[PDB]
Amino acid sequence: QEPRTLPPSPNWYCARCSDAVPGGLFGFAARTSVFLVRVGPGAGESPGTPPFRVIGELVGHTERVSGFTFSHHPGQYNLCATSSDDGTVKIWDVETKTVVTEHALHQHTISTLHWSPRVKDLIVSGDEKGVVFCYWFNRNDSQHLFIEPRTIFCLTCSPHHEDLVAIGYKDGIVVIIDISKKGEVIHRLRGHDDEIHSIAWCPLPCYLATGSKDQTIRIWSCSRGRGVMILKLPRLWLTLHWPSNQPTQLVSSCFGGELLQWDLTRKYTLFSQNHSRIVFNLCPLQTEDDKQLLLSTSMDRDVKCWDIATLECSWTLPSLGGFAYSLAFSSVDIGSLAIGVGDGMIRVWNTLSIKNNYDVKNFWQGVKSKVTALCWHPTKEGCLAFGTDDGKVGLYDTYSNKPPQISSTYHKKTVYTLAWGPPVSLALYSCGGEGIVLQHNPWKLSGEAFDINKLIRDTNSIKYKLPVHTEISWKADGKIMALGNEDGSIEIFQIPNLKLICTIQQHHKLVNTISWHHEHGSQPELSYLMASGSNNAVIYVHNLKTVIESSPESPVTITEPYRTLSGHTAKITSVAWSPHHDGRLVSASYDGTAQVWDALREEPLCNFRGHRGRLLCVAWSPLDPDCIYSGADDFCVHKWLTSMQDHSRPPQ
Ligand SMILES: CN1CN([C@@H]2O[C@H](COP(=O)(O)OP(=O)(O)OP(=O)(O)O)[C@@H](O)[C@H]2O)c2nc(N)[nH]c(=O)c21
Repeated sequence: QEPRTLPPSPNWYCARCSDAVPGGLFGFAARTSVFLVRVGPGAGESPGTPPFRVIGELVGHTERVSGFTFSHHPGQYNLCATSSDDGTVKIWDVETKTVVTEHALHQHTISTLHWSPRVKDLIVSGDEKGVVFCYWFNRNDSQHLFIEPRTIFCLTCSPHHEDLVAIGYKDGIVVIIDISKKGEVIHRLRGHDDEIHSIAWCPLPCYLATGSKDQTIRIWSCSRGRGVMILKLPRLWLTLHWPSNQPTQLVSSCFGGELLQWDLTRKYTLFSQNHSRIVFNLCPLQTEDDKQLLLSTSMDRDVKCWDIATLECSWTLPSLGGFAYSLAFSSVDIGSLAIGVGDGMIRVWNTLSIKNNYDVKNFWQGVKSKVTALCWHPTKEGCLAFGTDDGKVGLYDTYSNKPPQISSTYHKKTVYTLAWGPPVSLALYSCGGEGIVLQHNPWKLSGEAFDINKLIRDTNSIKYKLPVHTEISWKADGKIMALGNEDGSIEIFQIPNLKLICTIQQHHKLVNTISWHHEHGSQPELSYLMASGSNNAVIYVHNLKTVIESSPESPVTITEPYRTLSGHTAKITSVAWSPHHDGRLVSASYDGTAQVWDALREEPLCNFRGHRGRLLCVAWSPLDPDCIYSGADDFCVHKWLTSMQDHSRPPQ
C-alpha cells in the first residue's frame, strides 16, 4: 500500500482551529501542528475507498496552535494563517509547507484569528485580554485595537465590508467593530448570557448569527442592531455554519456532538455514525465534483465528513489523544494492529480494510489511564493483553462487547512489557517498572498472580538480591526467556523452571527492549539471535546458540557482542526483527528517528525522520516487506515505506 498517518486529535475549545478551501484541502490544528488533508477526487483513491488523504503537516509552532484560517480569495487558496500560544501568528504557504511571515504583536495569549474575506492580505487576531491586531502582510502594517477588557472567544470578519468585524466574548457579549474607525463599536448585540462560541455572517445582504454556551442561537439584523429571532437547542460547544447554497438554512452543533440544520422560515433536522461528544468546528468544502461537504471536529477525537445533500456521514478520520506507547500486530488476525495510547484507549486498526484506510475500533471500558503495553495472544483471536501506567494488567476479547478482565494484582509502577509464554495452557507475563515480573493465569485472572522471582531463587543457586527486571522477551520456540535489568544485565533462563544459563553484561544502563529473531528464517543459526536496546544509544546483537546448546551446569557470563549497531544518539525504546528478511532490525530512538539495519553486516539501511518527537515503538507490517509502523510522543503513528526514505543513517 501507500503511506498513512494516524494524526493527533484536533485541539479542543477553539472557535476556529480548522478551515477548508474549495477543490479539496482541509486543515485542522492538532497539538503544535496543523495537519493537511486533501479531500475529493484530487486525493487519488479507489472508487469505494473514502476520498481523503492526509498529505502534510505545517511544522514550526512551539506551543499549542490556537487558531487556523485559510485565505479564501480566488487564486490564493494556498495561503493560511495560524495563531499559537507561543505568541506567534504565522502566514503559511501550503505548497511549500513553510512560513512566509509572522508577527509576535500580541502581549497576551491569543484566542483566535480570521483571514478577511475582502482584503487579500488582512488577518485579524484577538487575544484573551481583548486586544485585537490587524495585520496586512503584503503591505507590512499592523493596527493595534483595544475594544473592551473582556476575554475574546471568537472573531469573524464580515464577508460584505472590509471594515466590519464581529467579536464574541467569554461573558456573552457580542459587538461589531470598524477597523477604519480605529475599533469604534458600531453595534452592541445584547442578549447572550454566557460564552460566545461562533459568529457567522449571513452570506447574502445584513444579518448575523451567534451560538453561545447559554444553549441559544441568535440571528441579528446588523443594521438596526436588534435580535430578530432566537433558537433554543433540544456540556456544549455551539458552533455554526451558514451555507451559501441555502441562505435560509443554518447548521449548528448540539449536545453530544449532534449536528442540526435549522430552517429560518423553530424547525430543525438531524444528521445521520454521529459524533458522540461535543463538536467544535464545522468547515464547508466543495469538491471538484461539485459535492457540498462539511467537515466537523469533535471532542470524541473523530474527524467526520458530511454530505450536505444527504446529511449522512461519508467517512471518519480518527485521531490519537496521547503518546503512541505500543504497537502490536496479531498473528491470528493478520492486519490487526493494536495501539496503546496515552489518552487511555486501545486502538485496534484493521490495516487491511477493503474500503477504508482508517478502520479503527476504540476500547474505552476497563482502561482508565495510559495504556503503555500490549500483547496479542499467539493463538487465540481477539485476545489482547494490555498494561497501564497505574500498574494494571488486563485482558481483552476484541470480538466481544464486554468490559475486560483486570488482574487482581497491580504492579507498583508502570507496566512496560507483556509477553505470553508457557506456564512455569499459556501464561501472561507482565513486567513493571519496580522490577517485578508476574505470571498471570488467563483462565482465572482475578486469582493469585505469582512473582516469578521466587522460582528463579528456588531453581538457581542464589545468595544475593536479584536484579530489578525491566524487560521480558521469550524466544520463538517458547523455551528460553530473557530478562533485561536496570543495571544493564540481560539474563537467559531455560525452559521448565527458569534455570539461569547465561548472563550478558553488555549494556551499562537500563534495558528497554529485547527481541529474538524469528524462526521463519532461511537458516537455523538465526533464531538464536537476540537484539536489545538500553538507555544508551548503541544497540547490541548476541548469538546465544552456543550456550543454549551447551546447556551449562553453572551460568556463563558474556562480555562480547555478536554485532554492534552504533548510529543513534539517544536511548533505544524499541527494536524489531523484520519477518520478511534475515537479520534485519528496525530500532526506535529518543533521537526522533527510526533506523533500519541489516544487523548481520552492521549496515545502516535507512532512517525515518517523519516523526516530530521521541519514538516509543516500531512494528514491521506483517505482509508488506518495505513497510513499517512507528509511534512517538508526538501523538502520531506513521506508516512509512523503507524505499521512500532520503537518509540511510540517523542524524547527529
Ligand atoms: C522507565 N522505562 C522507560 N521505558 C521506555 O521509555 C518509554 C517512556 O517511558 P517513561 O514512562 O517516560 O519512563 P521515563 O524513565 O520517565 O522516561 P524518560 O525518563 O526518558 O522521560 C516507554 O515507551 C518505554 O519503552 C522502559 N521500558 C522498559 N522495558 N522498562 C522500563 O523500566 C522503562
